[PDB]
Amino acid sequence: AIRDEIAKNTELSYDFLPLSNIKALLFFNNEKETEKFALERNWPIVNSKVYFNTNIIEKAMDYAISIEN
Amino acid sequence: FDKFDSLIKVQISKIPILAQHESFLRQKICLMTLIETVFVKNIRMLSFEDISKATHLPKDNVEHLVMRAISLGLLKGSIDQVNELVTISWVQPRIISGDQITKMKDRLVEWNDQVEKLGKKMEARGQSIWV
Amino acid sequence: KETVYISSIALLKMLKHGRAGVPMEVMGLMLGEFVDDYTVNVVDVFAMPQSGTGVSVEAVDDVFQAKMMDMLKQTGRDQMVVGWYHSHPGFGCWLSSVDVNTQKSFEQLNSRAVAVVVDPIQSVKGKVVIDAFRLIQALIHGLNRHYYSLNIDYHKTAKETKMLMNLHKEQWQSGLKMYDYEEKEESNLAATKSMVKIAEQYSKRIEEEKELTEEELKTRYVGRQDPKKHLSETADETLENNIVSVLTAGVNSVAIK
Ligand SMILES: [Zn+2]
Repeated sequence: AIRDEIAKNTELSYDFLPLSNIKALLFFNNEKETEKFALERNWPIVNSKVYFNTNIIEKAMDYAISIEN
Repeated sequence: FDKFDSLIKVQISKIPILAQHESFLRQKICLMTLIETVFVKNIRMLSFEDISKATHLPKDNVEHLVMRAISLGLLKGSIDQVNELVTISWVQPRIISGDQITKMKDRLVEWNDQVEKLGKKMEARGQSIWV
Repeated sequence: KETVYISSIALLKMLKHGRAGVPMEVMGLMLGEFVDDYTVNVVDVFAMPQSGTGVSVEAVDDVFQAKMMDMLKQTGRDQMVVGWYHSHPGFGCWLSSVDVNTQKSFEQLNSRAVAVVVDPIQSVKGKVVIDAFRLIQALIHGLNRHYYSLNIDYHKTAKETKMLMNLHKEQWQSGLKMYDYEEKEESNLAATKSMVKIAEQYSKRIEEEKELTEEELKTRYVGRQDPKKHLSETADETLENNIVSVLTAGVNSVAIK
């Protein structure tokens, strides 16, 4: 219940982590539990290092038809 | 360009007045080529490469070719070197033979179609507003 | 505060002669009348022949001049020579010192005589560059030092205008026409500044109206109009004028390109 939080935190925190740092955050004693979790989190992983990621005419007529009702 | 370039090879030996002034003929070709490649193009802009390949001119001169094309009145427009573009404000009206008309027919068919779709597309939207 | 009024035929004859002399500068004379200290009216112009040298004092031709004068007399055009046009093609509107000396040669004829510089080439289908002013970009020449600028307007008779209307027949083309943009910049600006102006008036009517009865309020405000109606009112012109203004361009861009 906590870890997702940090995860759900860190997703928006910053896009870029070394794997050792993910272990540091999520309180793992293991390196592989990490990418276990990240896959479970769908996190694309690069070699220890993870990444977390109507025309105007129309608009005009829309404003009009909204006005003349 | 190429076809002309073929044509000159024969007669250039024949008529001595043509033997002299070959330089002219070359320049004049490069120009006319340039003018046309602009005249047909839908949006008028060019890189320097485009002119190079079209005129088979190494691109240094390409800006001499353009600048001289202007100073005779043929083109108006500007040159942006940093990006190597040529905007070509406008190109001189010139009497047009048969084939050159056809392309005009084309572009004008296009610019008929765009209107087809736009006009026919703007009743639907805002159908609730008409008078 | 001082100004000149330049009749249409003057302006067109002007720009015609100027555009015709390019790329050399042409000169001529200006026929009109001095209304008061604050005004010069120019109804007429005639064109002065070229000289071997540039536009200068002797470029003015006495023989030619009077020879034109009388022949206008017979037409009833009799007027003073109130100023002299000129053109600085490509160089903008300013007087060279050589322009100045001649301008003096027109001071000692009449102290109020003015100089008119026309600039044929960069005057274009948009704003026309024109200038009129008299002695004591352009600041390089001492715009304010040796001389000083004036102002210009255009007299138009009713019938004059009525001829000009039929030049363009806009009856078919209307609806793709986009009116002058700068003008709708003063529009979309002054409108907003105004809405600001009456905002706090609607504020004062809601506070005062809060603590004071309607019968009392009417006595006060019936003179002017219900500032809530300048909001309701004024918001519109901005709205619809800006919606047709947007749509018109959205159509011209995609359709015309
Ligand atoms: Zn001058």
